[PDB]
Amino acid sequence: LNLDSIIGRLLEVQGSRPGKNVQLTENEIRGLCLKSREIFLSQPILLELEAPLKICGDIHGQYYDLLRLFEYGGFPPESNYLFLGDYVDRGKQSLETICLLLAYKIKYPENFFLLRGNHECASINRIYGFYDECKRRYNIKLWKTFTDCFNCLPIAAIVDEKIFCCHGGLSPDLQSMEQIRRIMRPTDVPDQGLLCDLLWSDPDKDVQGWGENDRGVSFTFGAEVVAKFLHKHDLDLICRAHQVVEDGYEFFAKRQLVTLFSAPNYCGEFDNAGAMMSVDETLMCSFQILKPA
Amino acid sequence: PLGSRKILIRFSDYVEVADAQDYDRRADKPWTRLTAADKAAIRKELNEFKSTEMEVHELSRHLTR
Ligand SMILES: [Cl-]
Ligand SMILES: [Mn+2]
Ligand SMILES: [Mn+2]
Repeated sequence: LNLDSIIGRLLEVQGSRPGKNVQLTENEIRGLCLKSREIFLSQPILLELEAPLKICGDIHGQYYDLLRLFEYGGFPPESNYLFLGDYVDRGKQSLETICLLLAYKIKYPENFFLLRGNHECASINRIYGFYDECKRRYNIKLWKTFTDCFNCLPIAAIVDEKIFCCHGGLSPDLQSMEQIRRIMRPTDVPDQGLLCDLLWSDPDKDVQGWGENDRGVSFTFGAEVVAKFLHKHDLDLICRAHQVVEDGYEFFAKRQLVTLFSAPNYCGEFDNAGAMMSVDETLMCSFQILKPA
Repeated sequence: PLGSRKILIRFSDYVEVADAQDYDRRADKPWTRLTAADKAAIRKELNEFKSTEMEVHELSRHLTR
């Protein structure tokens, strides 16, 4: 795998006017999928990470915004990164986005990590853009190759035994972390149950306990569910993504949960900032914002 | 190990703010061109795809209610 060449071509478009494509060969992309999949399967499904670390939320194929976030935080290996999922769909350049993220996972496998979002599953990204982008620029078989790779992404991470990270949220069925660790990969994301909830659930300030979810999938959870979960597992913070928030980050339940969304001006339809959370080695957490002007 | 029962996290009073690039992020919305018959076909395509070629461990859901 000519990995350095691939990263060079992906980064070559930094000085370009947004929208310039990077058309790697199909075989290079398959190589990124195959080698990253092997690494995902060799590492835990519940990651145990240590700070310093940069944590990013949704990207949704906004590749030129991803390039600016790395400029902001330092390109690997200058900084360590945990991404909370939703690399593809909705944006103009999902293929460049996932290829750069997969290439950096292969290049720096102990310092660069990707979680699974709800858009990293066949049923969702068949519809919301990634399949169409694969088919237009390559072929359907390549989308199936990505699906196999996505089916092996890890599901959650714990930073410094204190920050629980996943894409969506909590689950009424999540009593022990061991329940996450026993999940075998590759796996699809079912339309209900523990793995679905980790990728799909939402906090809600108006709900007591567990409520129905307006997406028609999973649940909402209230502030006391978060507090009880943090206390039982000796955790300090839940870090999740999954929802567009005006400032790029948004606290819930007296800063016991934070939502991160890293795609500014999302889809060209929202006026939102994108944010990353930087965790230094003393567990001081700070927010870096990319705001529309 | 780094765990403990004491609260260790802190949040900084400073927030770093920088400007996003000014570009057109509007993208094509192919799913808006799908009819009902289109969606029905795709559901069957996905069904066949998962039933016959997507490798997994036949994972699925638990329930008790
Ligand atoms: Cl596994
Ligand atoms: Mn989402
Ligand atoms: Mn969304």
